[PDB]
Formats: sequence, structure tokens, C-alpha cells
Amino acid sequence: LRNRVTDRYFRIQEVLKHARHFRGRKNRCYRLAVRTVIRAFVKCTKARYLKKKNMRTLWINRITAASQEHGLKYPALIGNLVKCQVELNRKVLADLAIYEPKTFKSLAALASRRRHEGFAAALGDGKEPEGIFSRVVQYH
Amino acid sequence: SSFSRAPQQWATFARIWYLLDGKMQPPGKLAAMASIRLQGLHKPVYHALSDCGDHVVIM
Amino acid sequence: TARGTPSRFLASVLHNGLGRYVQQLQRLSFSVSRDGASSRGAREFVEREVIDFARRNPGVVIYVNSRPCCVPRVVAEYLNGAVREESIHCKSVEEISTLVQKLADQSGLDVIRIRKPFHTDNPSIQGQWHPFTNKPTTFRGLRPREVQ
Amino acid sequence: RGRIPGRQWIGKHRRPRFVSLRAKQNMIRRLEIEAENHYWLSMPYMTREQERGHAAVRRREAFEAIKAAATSKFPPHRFIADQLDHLNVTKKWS
Amino acid sequence: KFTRSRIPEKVFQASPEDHEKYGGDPQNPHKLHIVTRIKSTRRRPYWEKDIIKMLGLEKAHTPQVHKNIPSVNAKLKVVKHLIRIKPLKLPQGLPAEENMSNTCLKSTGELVVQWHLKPV
Amino acid sequence: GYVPKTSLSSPPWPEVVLPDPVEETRHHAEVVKKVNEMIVTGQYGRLFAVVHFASRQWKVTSEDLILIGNELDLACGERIRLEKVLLVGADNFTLLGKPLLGKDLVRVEATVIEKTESWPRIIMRFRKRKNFKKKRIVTTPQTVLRINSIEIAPCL
Amino acid sequence: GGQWRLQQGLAANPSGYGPLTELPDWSYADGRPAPPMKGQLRRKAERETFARRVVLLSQEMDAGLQAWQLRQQKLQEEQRKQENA
Repeated sequence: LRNRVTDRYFRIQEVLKHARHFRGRKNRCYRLAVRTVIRAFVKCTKARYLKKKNMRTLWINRITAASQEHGLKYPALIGNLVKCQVELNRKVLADLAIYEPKTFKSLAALASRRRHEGFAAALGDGKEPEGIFSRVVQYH
Repeated sequence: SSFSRAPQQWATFARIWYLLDGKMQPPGKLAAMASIRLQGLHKPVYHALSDCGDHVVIM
Repeated sequence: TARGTPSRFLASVLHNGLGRYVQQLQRLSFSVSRDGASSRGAREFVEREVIDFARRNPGVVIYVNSRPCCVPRVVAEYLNGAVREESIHCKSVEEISTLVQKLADQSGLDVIRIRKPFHTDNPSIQGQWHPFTNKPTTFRGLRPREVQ
Repeated sequence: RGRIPGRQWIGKHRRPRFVSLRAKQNMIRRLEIEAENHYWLSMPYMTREQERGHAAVRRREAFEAIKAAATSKFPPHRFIADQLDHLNVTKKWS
Repeated sequence: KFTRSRIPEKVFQASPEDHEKYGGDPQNPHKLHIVTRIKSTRRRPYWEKDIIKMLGLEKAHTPQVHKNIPSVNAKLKVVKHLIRIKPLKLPQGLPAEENMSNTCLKSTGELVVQWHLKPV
Repeated sequence: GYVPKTSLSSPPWPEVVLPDPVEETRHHAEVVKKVNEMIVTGQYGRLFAVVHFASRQWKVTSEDLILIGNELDLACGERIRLEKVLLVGADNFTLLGKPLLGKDLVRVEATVIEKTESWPRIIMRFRKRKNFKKKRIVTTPQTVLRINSIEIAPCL
Repeated sequence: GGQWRLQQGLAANPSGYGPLTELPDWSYADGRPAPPMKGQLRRKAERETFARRVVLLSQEMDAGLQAWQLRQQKLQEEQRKQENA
């Protein structure tokens, strides 16, 4: 043979390195390994999207849990915060719920107040003062 | 908080026992709450891997 | 992948940002060839951009060996003890410089997965959540279905 | 038991889908939007004879640039310097 | 056979009620449109795909500014079910050479020139 | 317009009566004053801040580390004043902006420790039966900030 | 989220335009400003382009109108003058 591959072992090893910790022949035999390793890689790429979703769901669950301890539902809370112009993201809100509970409680209270104000507004179709924690800071 | 670490951790976790009286209530309206409690979804610490579920007594 | 690769947490050796930012890079060891295209870029760097670099960061102590090397390497030794060893093989001068800069900048720790992009020594300031926060006390410490 | 013919969703017999509230709401919002759009469309500025030629010089210019681009398109400049530099693959110090 | 639908011209005539409902005036009609793509071309006829591209409405929710004129309106009518249209109404004067940098479309379609991020 | 007491005469929910706006305003003012006094006295102990950096919001304190996935184009050891402190809190009181707090009120300082590359992250496409198989390795650049100090002022 | 946020004129999503994002995120401890944010510059450029386009639209239409008016005037002139003699 003119030129045949001297370096093939190394190629084999490249894939088997990523397959070391699989069960059974998937970690020993290159043919089986390759399919598995590729699949794993694919999963990893896909999983990035999944991870983000999962985290946000977890945060929502946590915030919901926290909110129920103060007699409020998640959606009400979030909406009232949005109305207030307090734009804390849900990671941060979850952190607050866990690590800084008095602040969380305060936030909940604020939300409740906002809700109440909204309700009040709904009764009297128009006027007068709009309420104290309502209103919006106008940027120009 | 103050607290040493392990005890703080214990405080954070620890399975609480809850009570529910039936009497005229709908099952499943009980179970919703009970299930939630079991899961530990009522805690802002919740995760499926952590094992944060509480005890539910129903009478 | 993350399951295969060994993981890590975020930290900073010996609290750099608190007191003084300490250059974690101790030594750059330049293995270069006098003859060989392998190390043309390296040679160029040695000629012109190495001295300046040295001047810029005196905590680093550069060595240059010129050791008829078939493939040139730059060995970066750090303050923790870790040794980041990287090749200079047929690279342009600018690229080499950039690499050097990168080496200088970074800490001694492993380039692996970090788990959380944050790390607090003291997270809680009000108090960590136990289930008995947001729970009211009853009179005489009583509980459901009691006598007196 | 609770079974239907082949492929749920196509052919003669198919699984009955039913219209939700959400879907209805979505439809309605879209309709509303479209109404607004229609209204907006309804009030033109110029009435046609007053936009007969307003575009044309600009349009011509645009065309011309494109044409130029299409034309000004043949081999790049080759020079000695690059070639000379290629000799630097044997720069061997002292 | 599914075909390229031609709309009757009575559809595009504003009643007094319509006027009352919306903002616009029949005299002094707005000069320009803010046209935004709110719905995907995918699954619509190729002519509709073409029209969107001709208007430059490739990125959804990214808005374009088109003259309000019969020619431009005919295209817009073709893809009206894909797009949201609103009048470009300039409360301050339209951008001079000094104020070309500082602008902001906002919601409510108004262009602005005095754009400082500080509050009132 | 009267209805006798039934399950659907009055609301399930209790009627809230929100207080008079003048009195409420006064109360608010009083509260603010108290807070100001506290600030003056140094009655607090450690602050935290929800700061906005690189489109993410971070709850941050003195001495902590934060990892931002990109170049900042700063030399390490340089000090930074982080703007956009949309929450600043402590034991006994908290301050939130609408949405950002003012620069006079609070400021957060951060030293850049290190600039790095991420571990190699594997992109990899695949499709069944159709000889489609891509593989791209990437290293997203990173910076490590150490938040040094949260200063808070008596401006309120 | 906020569809409420369109009622007040603050974008649908808060990341798009407003003081939470268009404001600079950091500065030096000495009291010096940071260099322009990379995305921000791009955004500014885009805005500028949009403005220019708008200006063009405003001008061209007006010009066309003017031309039309002129044409009409010319036609009128042709009429009466033609009728005479």
C-alpha cells in the first residue's frame, strides 16, 4: 500500500474520550460509541434551550409559593409590579423570596395595594386623584 | 439571619406536619391542597430533587 | 458535555478584588526556534512585542529559551500552582500577542464549567427562609386539637 | 374503546376539534386590528395624479447605482508585495 | 380554485362613526404610515410573500415608514391581514440636521426629537 | 338599590376602604424621614442591590463575585461604578426605583478580577437518514467582577 | 408582562427603548464616562437611518405636490391665453 493511515487510533480515541462514562459497549466499541456520543452532543445543544425554560418555570413556581404565603397569586403580583414600574426579573424575585423575605413581603404588600387602587378606579369610571401608588414616572 | 450553617440549613428544610379537616368538603378540592403540600410546591425552596415535601394529616 | 467534563464553582483564589488585584500570572516560558517556520510569529514577538509586554506587567517574569524546538510553546505558570501550557505553532504575531494578553489576564483556575455565574459569601441579610417565617404564633404555643 | 379511523385529523371521518374561548379572543383581536388597518388605509394623501412623477429621478438613481455595481466587477489587483512577503517563510534569524 | 382576492372599494371608506372611533381626520390626512409585520408570510400565497419583501417587512415587529399614497396603499391592501398600520404623527417638528441622531418611534407612533432619558 | 343578605348579594371578597390621600401622604413623608434618619445614623448593617448589567439582573452585595459572559474592555484591577440599581435593600428598610434609583441615592462599585474564555461549548446538528451532521466548538468570553462596596446616601 | 405598558407609552417589552436599557450600564470610579455600548451605537444608527427615511418621505411628497400645482397653473395659463387672440 502506498499511504495508509498511521494516526487512526487517535481519531478513535477522540470519540471514545467523550464516551468513557456511558454504560456497556457504548464506551468500549467505537462504532456504538460514535452514535451515542453524537446523540449526546445533539441533546446538549438542544438542552440549552430547555435549560432556560426550566429555570424560568422553577422561578415562577418559587414566586407563586412565596406569594401564596402572603395571600396573593402570582399573576396578580407580577401585574401589579409591572404597573408600579418595579421591573425585577423572575430570577431576582425568586432570590428575594428565598434569601430576603421581608423585602419580598413588602413587595407583595405593594402589589396588593396597587391591585386595591385599580379596583377602586374601576368603580368610579373617571376621576379624581388616581391614587397615591398608581401614576407613572414620565420619561421624555 | 445569624445562625451556624447546618442548623440554618435544617431550619430551611425540615418536614412540617399540616392538618386538614374534611366534613362537607369535596375530595380533590382537599387533594389539590394536600397534593401541593406533599410535593413541597408551597415552599419557595421547591425542587423535585431536594425532597422538601411536608406531612399532610387529613381527618 | 457537562456530564462528561469535571465541574467547578466560581471563586477567586485568595480574594483578589477585595484588597488589591494581584496578577495571578507568574511566568511565561517561551520555547522558540532560531530556524524553522513553526516559530516565525514567536520570533517576531520576541524581537518587538515581548519587552513592551514585560514592561506593562512587572509581576510576570518572562523566560525565552531558543531551544531548537520543532513546535514552539508558551508555558504560563500561575500563582495557585496551575500551569497553562499552550502552543505558538505557525501563528501570526498579533494573534500571539492576544494569546499572551489572555494568559496574563486570567486566574490560575481550570477552564471548565462554572455552575452559577455568581458567588456570595453572605447571601442573606434579612434571614434565610424557614417554613416558620410567614407563620403566625398562637397563644401559649398551642397546636391543632389540644387540651389546655 | 374510544377510537377513530386512520390518521386522526384528515379524510372523511376525523377527530372533532372544538373552538376554545382563547382562540375566539385571539381571532377577535386580529379582526379588531384589521379594522383599524382598513380605516387607516381609507384616507390617502395625494390621490394618484399628484404622485405621477415624484419617485422617478430617485428611482433612476437607484437603478443606476445597481447597474454600476453590476458592471464594476472584474478581477482584483495583483501586486509584487504579497509575492515578496511569501519569501518570509524562511526568516531564520542569525 | 384559490385565487388572488380583489376587495370591493366600499370596504375602504371611513364612516363618521369610524372616524369617531379612531383618531384620524378626513381633512389633513396623515402623510406617512408606520407599517409593522405582525403575522408570518409562511403559509400564505407567494404573491403575499413577495409583497412583504417589496415593502421591506422582513423582521416581524420591526417597523417601516411608507408614504401614504395609492401606489403604496395598494400593496399594503394586499397584505393588510399580515400587518399593523398606524399614522406617523410628529408632535414636535420633523427631524432637522441638528436632531437627526436623537429620535424615538415609541408606541403610539410618534417620532420625537427631544429624547432625553431623564424624567420630567 | 338594596339586596338582603345572601351568598350572591355582596361580594365573596371583603370591602377594602383605602385611606385619605392627605393623611396617607403625611404618613409616607414620616416614613421617608424615619428612613433618612436611619441612613444618617448608620443604623443599617450590610446592604444588597439588584443591579442591571449585561441585560441580566443580579442581587449583589459587598465581597461577592459576578460572572458576565462577554468582554467589558477594561483592564483588570480597574474600578467600576455600576449604574441601574433598581433595588437597594437591607435589614429594616428597602428602596426600589421606578424602575432605576437615582445616582445621588446609591452607587455600587466593582473591581474586574479576571477576563477569560468559557470552557468549550459544543454545538452539533444532526438529522435522521439524511447525512446531516455538523459540529462547532465555541468559547464565549467572560469577565469576573468583584463587587466591592454599596454606598448609600441620605438623599430622600 | 405588560400590555398595560402600551397604555402608558413605554413599549410592549421594557428592554426595547426607555431608561432601563438606553441608559449606560456602568462608569469609572474616578467619575469618567464609559465608552459607547456596542449595541447602543447600532441602535442609534438605526434610529438615524429611520429618521432620514422619514425626512425623505416628507420632502419628496411635498415636492411632487408642488410640481403638480405648478403644472396646473401652467395649464390654466395656456387656457386663458390661448382663448385670447
